[PDB]
Amino acid sequence: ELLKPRTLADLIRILHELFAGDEVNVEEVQAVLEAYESNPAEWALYAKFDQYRYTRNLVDQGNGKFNLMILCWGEGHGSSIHDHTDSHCFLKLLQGNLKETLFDWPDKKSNEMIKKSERTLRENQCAYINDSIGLHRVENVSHTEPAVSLHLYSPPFDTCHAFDQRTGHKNKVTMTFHSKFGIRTP
Ligand SMILES: [Fe+2]
Repeated sequence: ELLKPRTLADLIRILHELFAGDEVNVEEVQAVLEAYESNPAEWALYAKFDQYRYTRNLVDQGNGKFNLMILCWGEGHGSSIHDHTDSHCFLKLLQGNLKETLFDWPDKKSNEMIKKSERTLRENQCAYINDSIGLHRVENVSHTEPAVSLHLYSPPFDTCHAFDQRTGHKNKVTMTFHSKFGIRTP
């Protein structure tokens, strides 16, 4: 039974239930994430920005099966084109807007990676990606408004690949946490 999360803490409790088993009901998790109405006071602790790039701020370590984190995107900050390491990845906007550009997996041949589509993710929307859907780049294209997003990955992963848009060639990247549970982790 899926109920509206009343608060971020409540959402987290609900996620622990949704991931209590071995499989993941993506549409249910997405619906639950979308249903949480972003309340800045509840996540201010995790919203630690860096002037130069987006930050990843661990919120909950999950139950072995998932991780929940907050990403903070300064004006003009964006990601590489990347995959998600065989994990489910949910992205819910808590503040601002993000542009998501989708790309197909490249062929072995070196070639320009051309976008298959793009969309604007708006406050409170929850998007979902996995490797079967494709690769993506996520960017805050705003000149004036920072963005904050809530990301859920299952299983947890701490590496992915970044892709060279000009060639499709990939390089492994180890992902780091800017903070964990509200504590800066240099
Ligand atoms: Fe991503």
